[PDB]
Amino acid sequence: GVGISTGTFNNQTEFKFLENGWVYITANSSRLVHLNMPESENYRRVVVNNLDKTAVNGNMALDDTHAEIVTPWSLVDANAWGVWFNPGDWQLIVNTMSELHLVSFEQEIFNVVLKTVSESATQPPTKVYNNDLTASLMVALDSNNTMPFTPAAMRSETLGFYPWKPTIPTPWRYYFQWDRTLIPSHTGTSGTPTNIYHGTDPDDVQFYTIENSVPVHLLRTGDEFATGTFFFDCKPCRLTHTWQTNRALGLPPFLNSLPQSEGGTNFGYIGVQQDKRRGVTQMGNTNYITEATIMRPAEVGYSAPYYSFEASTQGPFKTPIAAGRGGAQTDENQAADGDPRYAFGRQHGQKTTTTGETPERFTYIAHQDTGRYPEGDWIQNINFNLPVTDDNVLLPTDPIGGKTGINYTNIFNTYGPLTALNNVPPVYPNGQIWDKEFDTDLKPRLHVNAPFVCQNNCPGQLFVKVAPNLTNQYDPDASANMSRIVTYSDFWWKGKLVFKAKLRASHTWNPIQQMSINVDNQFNYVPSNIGGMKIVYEKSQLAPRKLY
Amino acid sequence: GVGISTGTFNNQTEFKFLENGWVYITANSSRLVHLNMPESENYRRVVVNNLDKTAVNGNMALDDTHAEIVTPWSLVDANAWGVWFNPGDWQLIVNTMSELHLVSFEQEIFNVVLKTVSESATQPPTKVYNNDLTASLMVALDSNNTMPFTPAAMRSETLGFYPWKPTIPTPWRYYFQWDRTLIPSHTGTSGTPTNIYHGTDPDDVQFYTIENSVPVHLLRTGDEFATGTFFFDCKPCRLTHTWQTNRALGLPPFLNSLPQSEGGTNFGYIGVQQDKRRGVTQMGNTNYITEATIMRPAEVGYSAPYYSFEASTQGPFKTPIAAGRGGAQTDENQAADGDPRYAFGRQHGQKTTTTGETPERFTYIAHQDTGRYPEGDWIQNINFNLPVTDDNVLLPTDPIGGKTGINYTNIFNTYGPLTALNNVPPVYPNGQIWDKEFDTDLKPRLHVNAPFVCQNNCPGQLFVKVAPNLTNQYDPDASANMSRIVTYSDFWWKGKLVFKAKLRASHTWNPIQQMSINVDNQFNYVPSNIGGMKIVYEKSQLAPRKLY
Amino acid sequence: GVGISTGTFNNQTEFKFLENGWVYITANSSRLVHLNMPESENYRRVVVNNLDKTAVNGNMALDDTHAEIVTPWSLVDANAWGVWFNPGDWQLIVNTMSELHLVSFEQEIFNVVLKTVSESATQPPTKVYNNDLTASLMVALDSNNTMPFTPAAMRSETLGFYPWKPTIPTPWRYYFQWDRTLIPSHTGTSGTPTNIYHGTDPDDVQFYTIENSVPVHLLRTGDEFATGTFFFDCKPCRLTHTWQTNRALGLPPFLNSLPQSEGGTNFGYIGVQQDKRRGVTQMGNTNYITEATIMRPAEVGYSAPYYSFEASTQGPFKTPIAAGRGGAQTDENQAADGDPRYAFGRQHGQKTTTTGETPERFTYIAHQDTGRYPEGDWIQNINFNLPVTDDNVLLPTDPIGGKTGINYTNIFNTYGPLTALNNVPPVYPNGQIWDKEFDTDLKPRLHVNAPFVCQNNCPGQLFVKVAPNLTNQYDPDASANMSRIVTYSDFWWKGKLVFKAKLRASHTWNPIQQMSINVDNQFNYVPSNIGGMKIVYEKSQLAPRKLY
Repeated sequence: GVGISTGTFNNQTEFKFLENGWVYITANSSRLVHLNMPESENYRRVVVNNLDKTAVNGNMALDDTHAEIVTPWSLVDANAWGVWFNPGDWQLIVNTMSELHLVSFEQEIFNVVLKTVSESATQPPTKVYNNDLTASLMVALDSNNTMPFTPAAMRSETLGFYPWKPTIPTPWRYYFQWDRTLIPSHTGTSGTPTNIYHGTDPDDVQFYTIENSVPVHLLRTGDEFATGTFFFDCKPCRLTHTWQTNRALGLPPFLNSLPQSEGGTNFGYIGVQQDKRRGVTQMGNTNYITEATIMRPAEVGYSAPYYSFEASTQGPFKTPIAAGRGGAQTDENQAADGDPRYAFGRQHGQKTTTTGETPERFTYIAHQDTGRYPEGDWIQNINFNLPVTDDNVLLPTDPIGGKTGINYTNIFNTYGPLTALNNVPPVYPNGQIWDKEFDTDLKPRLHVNAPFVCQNNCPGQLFVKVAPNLTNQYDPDASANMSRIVTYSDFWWKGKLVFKAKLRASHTWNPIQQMSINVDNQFNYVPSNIGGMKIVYEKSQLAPRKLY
Repeated sequence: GVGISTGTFNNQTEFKFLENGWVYITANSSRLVHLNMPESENYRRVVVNNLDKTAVNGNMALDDTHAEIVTPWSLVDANAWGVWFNPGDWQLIVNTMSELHLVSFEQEIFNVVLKTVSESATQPPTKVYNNDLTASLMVALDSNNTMPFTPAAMRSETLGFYPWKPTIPTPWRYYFQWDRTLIPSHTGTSGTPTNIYHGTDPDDVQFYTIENSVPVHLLRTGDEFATGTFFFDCKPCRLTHTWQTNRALGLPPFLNSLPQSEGGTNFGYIGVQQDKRRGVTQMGNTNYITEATIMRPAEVGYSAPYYSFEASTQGPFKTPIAAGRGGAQTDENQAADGDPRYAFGRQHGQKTTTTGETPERFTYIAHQDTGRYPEGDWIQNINFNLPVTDDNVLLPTDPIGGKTGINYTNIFNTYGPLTALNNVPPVYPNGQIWDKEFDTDLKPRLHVNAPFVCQNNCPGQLFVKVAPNLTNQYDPDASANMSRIVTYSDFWWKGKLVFKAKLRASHTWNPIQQMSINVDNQFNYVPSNIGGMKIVYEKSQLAPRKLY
Repeated sequence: GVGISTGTFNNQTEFKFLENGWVYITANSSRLVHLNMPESENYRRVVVNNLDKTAVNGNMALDDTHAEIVTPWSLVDANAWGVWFNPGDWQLIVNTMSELHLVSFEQEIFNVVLKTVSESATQPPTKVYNNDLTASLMVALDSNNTMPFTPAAMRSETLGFYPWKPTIPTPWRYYFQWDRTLIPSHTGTSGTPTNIYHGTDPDDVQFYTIENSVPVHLLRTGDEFATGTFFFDCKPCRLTHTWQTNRALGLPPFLNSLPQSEGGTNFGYIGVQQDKRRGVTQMGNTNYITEATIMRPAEVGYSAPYYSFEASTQGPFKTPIAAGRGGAQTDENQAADGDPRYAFGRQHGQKTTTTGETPERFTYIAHQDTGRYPEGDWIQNINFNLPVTDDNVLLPTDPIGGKTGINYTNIFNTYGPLTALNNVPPVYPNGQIWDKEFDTDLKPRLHVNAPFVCQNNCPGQLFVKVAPNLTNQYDPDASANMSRIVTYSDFWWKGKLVFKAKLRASHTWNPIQQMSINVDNQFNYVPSNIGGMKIVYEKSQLAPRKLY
């Protein structure tokens, strides 16, 4: 009731060691959640069209045009690593574990409190906060997944990552179908390229409402709500990275001459003339057997067009790629297409005492060597007469379509039946944990935003909303917006995310990479003298594994 | 208690598919209901007499004279289609179902909240809202149907049609017997026609009070009330329309000459001289057998006097008719007597963001072809000498009583033992669902306001009222009206209306009419950019069925 | 508790038809009851002495001198017909029933609410009402009848007669013994007649307190109280009236000459000389046998001194009489001694919208013909020489004691062993229902105020009082009256009064008197256009019955 708590705070992470090197990881997360009443009680169909930006020739990548339904509901999303693990737990997992299985998820709301605000007309303004013991919090669990799936991690709008910091839900909204055409252009393009919002296709209209699709629980201060346990059906997530490219697959050539002294220039030598060597190649018209030409079982990674923008009914979108760029591990400045860039605020890692709306950002450079170095690619004539002449080779420095800044690698695609690739690594703390699989007939082989993909279903989205607190003058048949008592709710959210992981084994003489605190990064993991906190991103696939 | 909810919000519509093509439709509807304390705590016997309007000769149709008992109670009425089905559900029903059975109805009130208003005498006015945890809401269910039946759909005063929009009950009142005489007149009528309110007949006086007839429950904030399930006993409602008139019944004539080429003017021909044909007619003194004169099994539809006003003890009233006008399906402007016209506000379909008290209106044009085209009627002498001469035929253009604007069709009635007709179609969203059968010895064959008629009884009306919240200065022996604390209540209403329907079958080569979203009507079914909503009317008897 | 109701409102009257023409009448009555805290918390012994009025010679009938204990308690009295039956129920009972048995009575208090008033010192006065959730209502049921019996109907201070109108209890007080002498006088009396309040006789002192005699329940807002069912032990009450006087008892004389034609003056004739007739008389010295002198079995009714005032220890009081005056049925203006006169306010029948403290009044004229017509009495000498001479007869026009306005009928008493009389009829709505029998050794044969007399005991009186709500400055050892928080209570009272009645039978060819609505009285039974209500008195012994 009014004076009785309905739940307990718990933010402990439990590691229970099972038999045969398996560990049962239970991540308990609890948060105080602050919820204001919605700006409006009505659903809105809102169109955004930043014509001012895209009207500048060459700015088509800046398109924000879309249509969305703005709802009075708020989304409680815990689908991000930082919600469940602090840096120490993450270190333990990524240093001691080799693979991760997502097992189950459950959440509850308890200790609901609803308050009203009265602001007097006194010349020196003043306001008072009073409990509304009979007011209700509306809670809806879309366990059947009737609503569109809108994971908040993509917008950095999940629950906060600090147990001792109150957090907020995010106002819920979803895309509403629209037709939009945007012809690309460049600086110096003559005229005005077609840039039009065409409207909505009636056959694609889907207006969803929570009230018509999901049972809604009314929670007074003495009530609680528990979702029950949901069990996942996902593939395991590897906590190791592969390093072998095509060049490091299989038996190396036999070295007939080995170095006799230590030193930088004391190389070995194969010792057999290149066109007199033994082995197998797929180049049926040459006798050269080299590390570049020797047959490999398949292809590790693939080349794809990079910063290619494809257009469909709704306008242009960047073509996604599975893996990051090669060479970024050596030079951070070379991080580009395929290296996810995260931008987030003070709830999710940015130093909490900073000021301004400029977000904290980082580009994740995965340890896996499955990318491409397009500056090193080339195409040459089938005749394969070496050394190749200018007319018989296409180089990455050769312009395509007359454009000095575009080469064939920009439009190149080597994905095929022989392609082998890995799933995206977890991105702590801002990365998404699980994602919903598409309801297309043919499904993608992976998702680029989360390591765990929901093959059949994963937990229903949790929606909350302050129930309307009407004054005595309400008139439903009037055009003016409803008159409401200013009401807001604080409730406690507790979730339990269960993983299963395998303890790693030492396979090599040498030690392996391990996440460690050091003098440089020390102060990223403790509060500042004024309580300021931050959570820096951490890599997750530290240890290597042999691909082949 | 104070901090514990007593019910759950549910506005889902469930379709459970039974065996053999039958579907169990459960319509769950939930609403937040706002109730102010009554203007007065006393019953009033009020007489209305718009003598100013009817005193103008020729305005007798504008009579509003009547007597009613105004009660302090409010009526919670959910008897309208829009309360239970959104447009998508209605589309599913009317496109996939052939008939509809009304099964059961139940409703409950929960999460009662009562608040008081205190408005200070401060020069800048201010008011505060406080919970009255010990105040009560008075709830009475007239399960025995002791009270007069006053369905709110007729006045467009049912609960609103939007789950996310708070709604209100309607102040309850009922007719009180009166005698009234109004002699009709026209412009140019000499003198003042008798226009008098005669009073009340003592033998017809019926003063009903809720307190003396119905048990009254007092609900505090921790209490709830459930009516229990009521099971209906009504006839099924068809979701198909008949198109066959008398002219399309039975075996057509045999065509002895069929067209040889496609084209507009390539007609067939019966090929037998009209007075030499074989068949049966009811015209015993003629040898002509034509499509107009051939015997048909019975009569589909009937002609009735239209815009005829009959007078009784209480004054004039329009004579109702079962079916709409013929030709309205081709031309909307020809919709007249028999085509119900609905007028409603922003709770019940009118664009919620509109301003002013002008209501939204529509005339329902049913798909069934059971009406009459009076311009096509005629009467001719029994001698039946063709071509008929002027003196031997009465045409719709012949004046009656010397009035150029009145013809015999205005006073014509062809209802008889051979008449066949259909029940009124459901009118979504504003149409009434069920209605109470009259307690006369001889009962009408149908009602024009609802498809489902209550043969024995249907659910008792639900009445609510804020219990009087007295100040300390109450004096019952004083003439002044009672001094009350300004109190109002918000409670949640939930109802469950159960139907049973039969899935339609395809009987013909061709497809049939189906309700569909399209480019024209698209934006009638989604919110506006400022949250404005509307519910446009939908037809219900789309698919055809053969009458004979 | 605070948010949970403890009872249900019910004002229904149930007629359950038993076997053999008996009906079980259950009168349910419910009221909202408003109770202010007592003016003082102490008992007071107060003496009233309107010496100014009685000091005028000839005004002794206006004596109001008495002594009473004024208590801080309030009395909840439902002992009046109007509390239990509306006019329709009363019509049903008095038209269809022949006798009435009082069976049982029970009552309860529920949904208690206590509030405090805070009135600010702001220059524009303002006051606020707040629930005192911990305050208590003190409720005492004197089931043992230890307290004096003070039926409120005598002062028109019972609960109100309208279910939808809040009512109040009456401040409780009871008589305290006193000695008082008032010598009667007339206009023109010389000197000052003795008019003295003598004080109190110590041997007759009885100071009663609720606290010392009755267990007291403390009800907080979440508590209720039920008296339990009390079963009465009273005689049945007839709903028929007798019409036969002594003149209509037994065998009429045989008419030897019957009229031969219809007409006003066609009388029958006994046809036997009066002193030659056969029969029996109690006049042993006369041969005249007439309708006036023939022996009758006994005497119906009796003559008593009228407007006689007897004096005892406490001063003069009117001598009560069992039956009303003869001839009042023909002329209302002749209603006098024995015809009870009721005066009441707007809670109990007076038009609720009237203004001023002038009460509504009516004189009840019973249908029974058991009274006397003193103008028709006479006394004559035993010699009985007819026609009687002046000296041998005492006429009602003969002065007694030399007073032209006083005759022997004013001091006449014919009550004796032969007297037969009826119980007083019920007086709807203001009449008392039951009354407590005196605790004298010899008990009266009836009471004039109620038809049902309590032979052993009838339900204990119900007392309520707002418990003292003290401020922080209370000092019990100070002479000043206690400082209390202004507190008041609203509670719901529900009672159930059970009767048993016998359905009437038709004994005669002719129909009988029946209460009916008509054009004249129509508007006495329905609310006015501003909600004004009234309850007019109704007669109860409509149907006749044969006495002998």
